[PDB]
Amino acid sequence: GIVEQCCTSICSLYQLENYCN
Amino acid sequence: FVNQHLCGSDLVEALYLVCGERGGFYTKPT
Repeated sequence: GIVEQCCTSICSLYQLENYCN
Repeated sequence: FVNQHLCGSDLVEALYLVCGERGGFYTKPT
């Protein structure tokens, strides 16, 4: 889910902003 | 700030920093 998005690649703090959807 | 990694706590932690002030919630996993 979400761990496979940032834990696999270095996401930008802006990508996490979407994590709060 | 980018160029970092996470998982388990680091995730809910980093996720809690980007949505700390603004937002006003989390996600409610499981």
